[PDB]
Amino acid sequence: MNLTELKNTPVSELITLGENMGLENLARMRKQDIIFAILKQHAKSGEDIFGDGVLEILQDGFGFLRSADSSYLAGPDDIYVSPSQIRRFNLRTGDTISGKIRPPKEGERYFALLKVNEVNFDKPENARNKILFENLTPLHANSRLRMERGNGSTEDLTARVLDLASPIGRGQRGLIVAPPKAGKTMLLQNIAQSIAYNHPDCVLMVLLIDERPEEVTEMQRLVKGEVVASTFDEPASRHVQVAEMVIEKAKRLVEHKKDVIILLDSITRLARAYNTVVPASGKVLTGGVDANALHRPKRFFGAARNVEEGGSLTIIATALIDTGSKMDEVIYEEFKGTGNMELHLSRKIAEKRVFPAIDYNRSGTRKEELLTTQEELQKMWILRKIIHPMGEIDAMEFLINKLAMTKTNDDFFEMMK
Amino acid sequence: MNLTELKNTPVSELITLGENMGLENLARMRKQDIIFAILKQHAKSGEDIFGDGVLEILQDGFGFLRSADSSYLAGPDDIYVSPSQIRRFNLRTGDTISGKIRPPKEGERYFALLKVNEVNFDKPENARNKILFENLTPLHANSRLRMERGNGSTEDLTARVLDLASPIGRGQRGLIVAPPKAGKTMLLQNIAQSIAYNHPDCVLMVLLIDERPEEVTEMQRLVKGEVVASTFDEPASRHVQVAEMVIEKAKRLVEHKKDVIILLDSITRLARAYNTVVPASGKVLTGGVDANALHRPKRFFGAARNVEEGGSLTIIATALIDTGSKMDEVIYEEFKGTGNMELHLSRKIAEKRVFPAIDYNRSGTRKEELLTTQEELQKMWILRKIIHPMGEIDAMEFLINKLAMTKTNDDFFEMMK
Ligand SMILES: Nc1ncnc2c1ncn2[C@@H]1O[C@H](COP(=O)(O)OP(=O)(O)O)[C@@H](O)[C@H]1O
Ligand SMILES: Nc1ncnc2c1ncn2[C@@H]1O[C@H](COP(=O)(O)OP(=O)(O)O)[C@@H](O)[C@H]1O
Ligand code: BEF
Ligand code: BEF
Ligand SMILES: [Mg+2]
Ligand SMILES: [Mg+2]
Repeated sequence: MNLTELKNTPVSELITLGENMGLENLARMRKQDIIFAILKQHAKSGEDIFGDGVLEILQDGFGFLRSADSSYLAGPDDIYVSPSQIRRFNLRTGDTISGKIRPPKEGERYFALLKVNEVNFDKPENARNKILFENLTPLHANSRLRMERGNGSTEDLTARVLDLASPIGRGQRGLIVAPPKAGKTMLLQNIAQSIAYNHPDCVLMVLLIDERPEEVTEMQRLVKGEVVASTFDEPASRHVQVAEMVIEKAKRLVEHKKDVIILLDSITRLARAYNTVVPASGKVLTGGVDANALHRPKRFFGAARNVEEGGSLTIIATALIDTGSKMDEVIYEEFKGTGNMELHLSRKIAEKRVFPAIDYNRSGTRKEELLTTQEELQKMWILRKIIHPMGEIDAMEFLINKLAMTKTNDDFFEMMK
Repeated sequence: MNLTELKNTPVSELITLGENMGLENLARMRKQDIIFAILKQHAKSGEDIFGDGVLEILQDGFGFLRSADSSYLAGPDDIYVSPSQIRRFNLRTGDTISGKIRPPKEGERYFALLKVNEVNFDKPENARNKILFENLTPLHANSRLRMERGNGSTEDLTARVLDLASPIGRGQRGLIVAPPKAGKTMLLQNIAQSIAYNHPDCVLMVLLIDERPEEVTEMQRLVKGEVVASTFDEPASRHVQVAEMVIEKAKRLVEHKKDVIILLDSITRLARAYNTVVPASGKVLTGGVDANALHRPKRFFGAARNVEEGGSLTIIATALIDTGSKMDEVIYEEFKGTGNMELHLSRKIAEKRVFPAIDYNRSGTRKEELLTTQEELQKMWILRKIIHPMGEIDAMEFLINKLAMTKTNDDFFEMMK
């Protein structure tokens, strides 16, 4: 008796099971209400019920166990967590809790937690003694997260160009700067697919705030990982809540020496949401940005770091420029002094239908020698010195024509000499 | 005895009928008052009266049935809908209701609804069980909505250029960016005529907010569809109300697997109206735009989506640029990074009296391979690569001179090779 197991079951089988259990007509009923009635009827027989979810401690002291399939939205099937157990096990926002639950009695509206069985997918004896995320020693990117497929596919050209322009390692904090209508969607899809193919052990999390739902359901059915999104039909409060829950879960996972990867596509939208939810202080800067509005996105971005004791946190955010709004322009670069990695995309190259439209000149990675060998770094330096004199479109055409001849970049580097 | 039937009748015949029924002199009376008196006299004999309209639920709990011929304006002949029936049939704003009505008794001012016969042009048993619009899975444009006439007319050149620049499919969410005095009116007229000619099965709705009455009555007598407009003589409150009613009706139609097409021509004017009706919060951004003013137009724009279960919602809004106001430059923009189709028009080409004055270079459609075949996409790519080096005016002249030689674009593509 698990909550996620009943959530994954279809509607027809749940209706059939409820009709066999002998309850009210479930055809004219919601799936969540059907599951609730089935759990009630199964607990009336004396059997136990189990559930799971991410903890969201409220300001009063209690909390609930949000579900991932609903993008951490307030649902009727949330498991109530008393503050006594929180104080007894030192629980915090983001801790994954899995234990026995019971249906609400007369006068209650949510399931109660009796005994916790597993904390953060581990024993509670290992979670009671742990080092906080704020005390971990940061470090630079040491492990190399190669994005090249290696299967010789035609779509691998984007990953090869990305590796030649800006290699990505564990704990990297980069930025994907690109004007609208440049190809950010396809680039993010390719990055997510390459991450899921090359490094399936890492925890991939794609955050899409204030996006077109069709794109949400497309990304959810395309990438092999977790997708937490919030369409534009929701207020900025839900955006802030989702961002906080995601970053808290990422911190709790990193605290257990896990490799978390966050592919953010709405850093600008997140900053707009934070500027909308912040109370007015009577002081407005140039472009309509509050003085204390960028602090929360600043911390959300700076949360990414590489841990020496174990694990890492990678955050790749895509910033929006040339959107016609001065607020986004002020945000983007305020954040430019940030992202230890900038991958610029050119609109002029995208208009020529030359995919990918990557600005190789302005791209780059700091401390790239820690992720590449000596000969590889020398070859990349020679390639950059050869590409720099040529124009952007000409350099892109040259790179595409030279990478189409071979499958691996090593052969291209060997033929360049 | 139908309301719309009496509304379509002329004034002279209604006056004659009222004089034959033996009532007060109807020559010095309004047509609506004449219809009201005729309905009263016909109901005094014991016969039944029927009406219809779009439901507009008020904040208190009751509602009225607005009429389409009055642009959903508050009229004396609105049918009152009690909240009891709303609670009994789960009615919402936008549901088309058609049932028996009765004249108001002593102390009443509006017609009452006794029994509902048809809901959303369908049986109530099919409307009681339905999936909300917020739960439908979005998708990209799959079905091709070809705009080419095919009759070899001289006006078909605009549709041919539009198809070669940006093909339109079901569920598309585009933008027509053009400075003033460019030819937006003729272009919108041609688009509406091509939609009514090629795809007469789709529900066409043209929304004109804050425009001149002459243009309104011109569009109403030119296109073959529904025209809901609101001239500048009305406050922004009526603009917001009309936009809400139109989008709610569109959502209710899409919920019944219908293909709705909305040709918006005032996205900038709608954003200005929303910025005017929003209460001041003491925080003004660059250009005079409120922080929470663009949220409602953002949702109105993002409502457009393609449904996998059935139906679609297409919204083609025309944004205004270079109007001398910085608010529109932020308002029209901020919207640039939202849609997935931009059809730019050049003022320099319009000054040369070269119609249509379309910027073929900056135009385009994302995921265009889902609406065109392989050979068609290759021919469009070759045409774009040939047109790109030439200047805007030169490319437009070349395209016009090459399309004037033949009737179909297939012959042009075959002759280009
Ligand atoms: N690698 C690519 N190959 C082919 N087309 C692409 C590629 N990247 C982008 N595009 C085109 O650009 C359009 C928009 O790209 P997108 O990633 O949505 O840009 P952004 O996210 O910056 O708005 C897509 O619909 C696609 O047709
Ligand atoms: N396809 C066309 N053919 C001929 N003239 C046109 C065409 N499109 C626009 N025009 C001219 O431009 C004028 C204004 O066009 P309009 O569509 O009103 O531009 P906008 O809507 O951008 O203000 C029209 O009065 C018309 O004379
Ligand atoms: F319009 Be893109 F997604 F920035
Ligand atoms: F003056 Be146009 F209608 F933008
Ligand atoms: Mg995008
Ligand atoms: Mg116009």
